[PDB]
Amino acid sequence: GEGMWVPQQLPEIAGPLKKAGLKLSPQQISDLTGDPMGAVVALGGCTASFVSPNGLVVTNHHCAYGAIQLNSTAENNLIKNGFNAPTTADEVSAGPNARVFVLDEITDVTKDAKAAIAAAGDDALARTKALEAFEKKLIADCEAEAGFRCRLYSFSGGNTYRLFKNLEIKDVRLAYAPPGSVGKFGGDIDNWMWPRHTGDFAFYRAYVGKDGKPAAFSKDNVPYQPKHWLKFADQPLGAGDFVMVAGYPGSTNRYALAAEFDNTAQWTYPTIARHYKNQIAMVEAAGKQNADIQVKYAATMAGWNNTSKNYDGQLEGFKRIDAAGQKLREEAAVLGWLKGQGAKGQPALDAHAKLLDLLEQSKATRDRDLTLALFNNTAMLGSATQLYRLSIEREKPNAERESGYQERDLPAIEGGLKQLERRYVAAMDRQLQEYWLNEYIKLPADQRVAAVDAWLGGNDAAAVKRALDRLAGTKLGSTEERLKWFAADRKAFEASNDPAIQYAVAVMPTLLKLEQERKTRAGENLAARPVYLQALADYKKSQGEFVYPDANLSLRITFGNVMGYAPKDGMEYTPFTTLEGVVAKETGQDPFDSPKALLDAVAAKRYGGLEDKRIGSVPVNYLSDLDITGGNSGSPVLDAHGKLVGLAFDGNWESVSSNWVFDPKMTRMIAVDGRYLRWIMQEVYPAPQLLKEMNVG
Amino acid sequence: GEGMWVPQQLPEIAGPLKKAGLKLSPQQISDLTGDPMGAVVALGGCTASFVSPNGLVVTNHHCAYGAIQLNSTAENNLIKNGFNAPTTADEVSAGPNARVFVLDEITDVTKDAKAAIAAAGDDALARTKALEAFEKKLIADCEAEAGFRCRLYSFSGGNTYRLFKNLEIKDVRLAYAPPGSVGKFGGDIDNWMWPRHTGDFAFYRAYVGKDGKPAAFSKDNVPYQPKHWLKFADQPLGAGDFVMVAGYPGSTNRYALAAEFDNTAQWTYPTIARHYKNQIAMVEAAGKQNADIQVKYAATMAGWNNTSKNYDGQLEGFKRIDAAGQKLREEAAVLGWLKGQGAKGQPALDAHAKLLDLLEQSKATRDRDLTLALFNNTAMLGSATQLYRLSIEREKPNAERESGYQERDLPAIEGGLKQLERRYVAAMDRQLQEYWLNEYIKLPADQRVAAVDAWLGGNDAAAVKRALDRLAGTKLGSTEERLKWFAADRKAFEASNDPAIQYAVAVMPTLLKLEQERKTRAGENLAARPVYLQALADYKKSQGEFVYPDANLSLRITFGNVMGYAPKDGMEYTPFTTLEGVVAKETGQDPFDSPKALLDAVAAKRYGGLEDKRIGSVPVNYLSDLDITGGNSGSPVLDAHGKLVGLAFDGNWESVSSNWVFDPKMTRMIAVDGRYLRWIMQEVYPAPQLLKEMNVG
Ligand SMILES: [Zn+2]
Ligand SMILES: [Zn+2]
Ligand SMILES: [Zn+2]
Ligand SMILES: [Zn+2]
Repeated sequence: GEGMWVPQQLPEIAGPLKKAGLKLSPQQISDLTGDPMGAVVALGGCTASFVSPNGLVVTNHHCAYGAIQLNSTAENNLIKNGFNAPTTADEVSAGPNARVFVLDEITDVTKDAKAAIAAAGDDALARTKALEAFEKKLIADCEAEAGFRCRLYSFSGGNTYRLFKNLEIKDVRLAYAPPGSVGKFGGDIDNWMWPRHTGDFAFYRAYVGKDGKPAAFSKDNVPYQPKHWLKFADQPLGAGDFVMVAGYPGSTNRYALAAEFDNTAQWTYPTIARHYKNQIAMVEAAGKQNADIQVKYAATMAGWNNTSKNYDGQLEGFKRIDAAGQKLREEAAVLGWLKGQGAKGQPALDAHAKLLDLLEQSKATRDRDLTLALFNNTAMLGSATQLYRLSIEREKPNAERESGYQERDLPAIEGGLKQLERRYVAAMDRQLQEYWLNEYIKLPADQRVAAVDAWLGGNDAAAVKRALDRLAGTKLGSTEERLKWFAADRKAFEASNDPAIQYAVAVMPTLLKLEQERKTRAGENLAARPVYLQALADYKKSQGEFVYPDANLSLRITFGNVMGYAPKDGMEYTPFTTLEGVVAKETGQDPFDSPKALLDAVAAKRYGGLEDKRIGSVPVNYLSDLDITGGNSGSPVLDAHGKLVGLAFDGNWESVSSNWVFDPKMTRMIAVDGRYLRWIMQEVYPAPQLLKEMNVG
Repeated sequence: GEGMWVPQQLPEIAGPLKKAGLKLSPQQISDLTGDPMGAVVALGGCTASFVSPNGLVVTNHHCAYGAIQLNSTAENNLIKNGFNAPTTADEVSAGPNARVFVLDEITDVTKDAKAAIAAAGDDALARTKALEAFEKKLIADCEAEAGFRCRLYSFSGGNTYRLFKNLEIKDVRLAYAPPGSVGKFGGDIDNWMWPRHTGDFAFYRAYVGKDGKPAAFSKDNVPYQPKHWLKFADQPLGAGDFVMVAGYPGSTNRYALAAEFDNTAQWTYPTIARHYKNQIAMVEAAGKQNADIQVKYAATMAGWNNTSKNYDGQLEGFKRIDAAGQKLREEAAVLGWLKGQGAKGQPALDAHAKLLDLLEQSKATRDRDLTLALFNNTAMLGSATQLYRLSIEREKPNAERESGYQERDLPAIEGGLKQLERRYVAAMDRQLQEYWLNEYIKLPADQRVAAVDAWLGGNDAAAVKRALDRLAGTKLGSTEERLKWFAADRKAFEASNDPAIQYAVAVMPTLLKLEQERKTRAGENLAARPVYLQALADYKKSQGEFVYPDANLSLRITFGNVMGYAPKDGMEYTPFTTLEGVVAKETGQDPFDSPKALLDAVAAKRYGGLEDKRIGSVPVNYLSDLDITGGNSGSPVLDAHGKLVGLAFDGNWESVSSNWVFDPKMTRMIAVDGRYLRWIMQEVYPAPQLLKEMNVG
C-alpha cells in the first residue's frame, strides 16, 4: 500500500507489516545494519544489494547500463551481447564514477540545523549560506574517518534533518549482464508498461584495498566482504504473498501547492518532453548512419526516452484522475481548514502566501532558466563551464567552495571528464549545440541573457552558424585536454583562445549571479516551506490519511502484497507474466529479439527446476502494491522471511502520476522475479559460477 | 464447452449437463414443447422466447432492428429514441414479414428421404429434383393444417433428415425497444468485442385471430396465449455458475475439406469483406448529407458492418491458431486412417476426390458468380429479376414451382416488396449499381456474361453512365409499381419498356442456366457428401472428440459456465462488465453516447435493487464458454433451475474463427444480463407495464 516510510516510522508500521504478512520481527527490520537491511546498498540514483559473502552486488540492467555502455564498442557491444566473467579476475571496471554506498549511521541533527538557519535571522541569502556552512562542517567532521562519505537530508520541507554516513566503495566492477534483448526486452515500447517481460538484472562486485579500506580501481584491490548479504527465497512467491522493498527513492511531490502542480502539468513536463523527443530524433537519425555515435549516445538516449515517456504518462494519468481538480479541492479544503482555527493557524496561512509568490518568481524566468541550463549541459560547454568554475572555487579556502567543487568532489569531477570520452562525438554534439541555440534565439527579448547575446552576435541562422563554426575549434574534445584544464588555474582559463573556454569565461559572471538569485529564492523558501508543509501533514492526519515525507534520496521501506490491477471494467492484469509470454512477443527485430537459447528453452518447456505450479511456468515479472519511484530501480524485493524474491525495476503506465497524486487502485511496482534471474543464468546465458556463489547451483 | 447439440443427443449430454450444474432433470429438458424449452421460439435468423402468458416475446435489439427501422423516419427515429407502448393497443406492427415460430413437432424422415434420392439413379440433376419433390410433398402434407409452417433439415451432410412443424405467428408487434445508444452501445467499434457494455434487447408481442389461429396483421387480432413462458431468475448469476442456451444457430463449417477452408480464407472472406467495406463507405458518406438515406439504409449498413468485421476477425483468428495448418494435418490424418482400412475405406476416399473436384468446378467461375449475384441484389434489379422469375414460375403447377416462388412463399415476396419502401433511395441505389457495374467490368473475358456485356454495350466509364441513366428510368422505385408487377403475367413483363424489367428479361435465361449448373453440382454433392462426412464423424469418434452436426438453422442446445478468458499473457478478461464501465466509455458522440438518464442513474448509484454484491454493481454483460453462432442472437440464457439470466447476442473477437476450427480457450458467448434489461426498464427508459407483466415490477 501507500507509503515510503522512513526507518524511524517502523513503530507506526509494525502492526500493518504483520497484518500484511511479515514473519520477521519489526525489531529485526529496524536494524539498518543488520540482517537483511544491512545488505541493501545505494548506487547513487539506483539501489542494489549484496548477495554473497564475496562482494557480489545485484541490481537492474538499466542501472548497470552506464557501465556496460562505457565498456562497449561498436565492435564489441556488451549492450547487445551481454557480459560474463568466468573468474573474478575477468570482471571489468564499471567506471571511475561508479560507487557502492553501505549504510553506517543515521543521526538526527534537526535541532542544530534549524538553529544555524535561525541564527542568520531575516536575510534570505544569508539563511541559505548558513545552512550551507552548517552542512559543510557536519560532513567534514563525519568524513574525517577515511573511507566514508556523508550526506545531509532535509525531510518534510525542512521539519527534520538527518545526517547519513556511508562506507564509500569506489572500486566497482561488472561481473555479469545478460544480453540487451533480455535486460531490456521490449525496449522503449514496453517501458512503463504491463504486461512486462523484461529480465532487468545485472551483477557488480565491490572491491577495496588489502587494508580493507575503500580505494579507487587498482589490480591489487580485492573483493569486499560484506557483513550481511541476501539469500534467494526457498519458498515460491505467489499471488497475495507479502513483499517489501527497501531502497532510495529520489523525489516525490505529494506535498505541493496546487500552483506547483499546474506549472508542472501545463509547462514543465510538456516542455521537457518536447525537447527530449527532438534530441532523440536527431540522435536516432545520426546513429542509424554511424554505429560509433549509436553506441556512444545510447545511455543518453535511454534517459531521454525514459523521462519523456514518464512525463507523457504523468500527463495522461492527471487527466484520468483529474489531478488538476483534486489539487484545487484539497487546497481549498486545506485553506478553509486553516483560518478555520484563527490564531493558531495564521503562521501556516502566511507561508502559503509567501510560497505561492516565490513560485510566480521562478515562473517569470523559467524558459530562460531551462534553456540556458540545457544549452550549458551540451558536452563541450558543460565541460568548460564546470572546469572554469572549479578554477574559481579552488582560489577559496575549501570550506567556502561551492558544493560540487570542494576537495571531496574532485574524484567525481575528474571521473566525469574521462567517462565523457565514451559519450561524446563532435559531429553529434554540434547538432545539439545547434538545437539549443535555435531554441535560445526563439526566446523573447525580456527572457534573454545579455552575455550570451553578445557572445553570439545577433539573432539569426547566420550567427548560429558562426557560433557553431567557432566552437568547433575547441580542443576540449579529447580526454587529455579536459584533464589539463582540470588542473589549470584561473588565469590560464582567462588567457585561453580555446572558444569553448572563452564561452565559459564570457558567461560565468551571469551564472554566478543567477546562482545567487537561486540561493536567495531558496532561502525565503527555507522559512515558509516547513511551516506550511507541517500543516499539510497535520490536516492529513486529521483526515486519517497516511503521513510520510516525500522522497529525498534517503532510505525508505515500502510493503504490501503481490497483486495485479484493473485498468478498465471487464478486465484485469494478472500478477505474473510467464516464459510463454516472452516468446509470444517475439518478432526477430529489436526490441523483441530474444536470444535463440531462450526461444528454444521455452518451446521445450525447459523450466530448470524453477516452474511455479500455480502459474504452470517460470515467472518472469510481477506486480505488487508497493510504493516506489525513480531511485528504487535495483532495490531487492523481500518476502515474509526476508528472502530475495525479485528486483524492483519499473512502474505500470497508470502509476506514474502518483508522484503528485497517489492512486492506490492503479499504482503498482513491476519487479523481475528472482526465479527468472536464475532461469536466465541457468538456461540462456549461463553463469554457473555466480549461481554456486549464491548457493543456488 | 464445445457442442451445438441436437435435442436427440440429450442422452449423451445428460451427464455433462449435471456435472456442469444443471438442477433440472434431463427429461424435463427433453420435452421440447414443455417447460422451459417450449418457451424458446425461432424468428427466422434470430431466436427469441416467451416471457409472459400474454404473448410477450424478448429478443435482441439487433434482431428487432429491422422492425424498429421499418417504423422509423428521419423525423421520428425510433432507432435513436427507443419505443415504448404503454398499453398493448399502442404496439406497432413489426412489418408484414415478421414471424414467431413455435415448435410443434419434430419427425425423423431420414429413411424416406434417402429412398427418394436413391430412386433417382445415376444422374446428378435428377437426384436434386427428386430430393426437391420429396421435400415439397412432405412440406405440403405437413402444412395442410392451417397456421403451420414446416421445414426440412439435412444434418451431417445428408446422413440424417428431420422435419420440423411450427405454429407460424404472422402478426408480430413491437412492444419496446431501448434507445439505440443502449441497444447498440459501442456500435461497430465494440461489435465482436469484449469488454462489452451493450443493452442488446427488445420486446415483441405475438398476436393471433380471435378464433386462436394465426393471421396477418389486423386490429381484430388479440395476444397469443403461449403454453409456456420463461421466468426471470430469483438467484443472482455469478462467476462459475451453470448456464445453457437453446436456439437456432444458422451455419458452421467444422466438417469441411481443407480446400473448402483454403478457398474461404484466401478468396471468399477477403473478397466479400472488401465489397462490403466499399459499399459501407459510399452509403456512410451519402447518409452524412441526407438523413433519409441514413435512416433508410441503417439496417443494410448494420449487416455489411457486422459481416465484414466478422470476416476480418475469422482471418485474424485463423492466423492465431494456424487454422490452415490444422486443416491440412487433420485431412492428412483422416485420409491416412482411411487408406489404412483397405477396401472398406475406399468409398470415403473416392467421396473425398469427388468433393474436391466439385469445389474446383465452383472455383472456376467464382468471381463471375459472386459479382453477378450481388449486382442483381441491388434494389431495382433484385426486384425486377425476382418478380420476372415469379411470373415464369406461376405458369407451372404449384408442386413444380421453384422453392421460394410457390404459393406458400407469396406472402414473404409481397411483404418484401412493401418493406423495401423504407429501405430504398434512388440516388443511393444508383451508386451501388455503379459500384457493381465497375466491378463487373474488371472481370476477365472468360468470367463475363454475354447478356450483361450486350446490355452494357461498352466497357468504359461512359457505357456505365449510359446504363445507369437508362436504369434510372425504372418505375419500380414505388411500392405500388412493384405490387402491380407482383400480380402481372409473364407476357406483360416481356412487353414492358421498364428498363429494370428489360434488364431482368435480358439476363433471365443466363440466371436459369447458372441455377441448373448449381443444381447439377448439388446433385453430385448429394452422392459424395454423406459418405465423406460420415467418415469424418467416425474418425473424430476414434480420436474421442465431440461429435455433433454443423449448424443448419435447427434447434440446438449448448451449456457450460460463466467464465472469462485470457487473451494474452499477463491479462485476463473478467466474466462481467458493470454499469460504471458503460459510463467510463462515454464520449457524448455516437456510438458512445448513452441516454442522459443512464449517466445520471449510475452517477447516483441507483442500482434499483439489482446490485450483485460480488461485483459491486449491476452487471451489464457477461462471458461464458457456450458454443453459439449467427442465428443464436436473442436466445435465452437459462440458469441451473431453467430461469432466465440473460440473452445471447455476440461472441468475442477471438471466437469467430470457431466457425471453421473450434478453439476452446478463446471461444466465449457474450450475453446481456437479465438484470441489466430490468435495470434499464426501471431507471433509464422505463416500462413498468412490462416489468409488471413479467412480475418483476
Ligand atoms: Zn513462514
Ligand atoms: Zn593542450
Ligand atoms: Zn404502372
Ligand atoms: Zn438450487
